[PDB]
Amino acid sequence: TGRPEWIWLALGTALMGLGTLYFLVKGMGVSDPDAKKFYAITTLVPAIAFTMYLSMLLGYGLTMVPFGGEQNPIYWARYADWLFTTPLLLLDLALLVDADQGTILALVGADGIMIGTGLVGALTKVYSYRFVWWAISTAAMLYILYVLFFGFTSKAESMRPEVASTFKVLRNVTVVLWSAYAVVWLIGSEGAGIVPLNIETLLFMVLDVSAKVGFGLILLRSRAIFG
Ligand SMILES: *C/C=C(C)/C=C/C=C(C)/C=C/C1=C(C)CCCC1(C)C
Repeated sequence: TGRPEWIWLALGTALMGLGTLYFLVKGMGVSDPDAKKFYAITTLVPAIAFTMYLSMLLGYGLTMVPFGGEQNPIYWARYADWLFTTPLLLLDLALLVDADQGTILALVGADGIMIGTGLVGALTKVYSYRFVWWAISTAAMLYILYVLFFGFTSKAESMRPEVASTFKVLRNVTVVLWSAYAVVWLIGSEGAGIVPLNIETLLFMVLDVSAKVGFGLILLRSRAIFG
């Protein structure tokens, strides 16, 4: 086929792979029980993204959804990636501040709704309703971010400065990157169709890679992961 966005898919596949092996290698040398935990979670994140990026590079995870009088290309493999990578990222953050089980369950549950309605909206055939689903998905995301900013940050204050300061950064990178996803979707292929697919794929790989390998590098190179 040779679609305009393949080069960005090939670049995302590459970055996720390198980041995966590096974390995997760095993670299996570590003996600390707790550090091992964070390593297993942070390595798995780019591993899942890598395979999904690879699948898309190879022509899977794409479907034509009709609406707006057009046959629109929707990369659904993206939601198969995020369904597992986003809750894992939330988990990494919850383990850092010693979040309570109740908080985690609700964060992952909220996360499940976000991706679910997100995909339903990306698949919806009535244009206007695509935004209803989008809206719900976004509201779910703001809830998650609110918890991370008001809840978590508060509990990270019962931690050492080193741990509280590693969280602030990861929390900040997450609030900026996650917010961005909602806007890309809205003005992109799933939404208004203002931004072309090739550029949209570029925006998504930059957010995906920053949010996984970027996040992982910051987290795994810190000593706050030690028990
Ligand atoms: C590695 C992937 C990460 C960190 C992905 C984060 C993805 C989001 C925060 C996605 C959010 C979305 C919305 C707020 C609404 C519309 C649909 C989504 C799923 C693109």
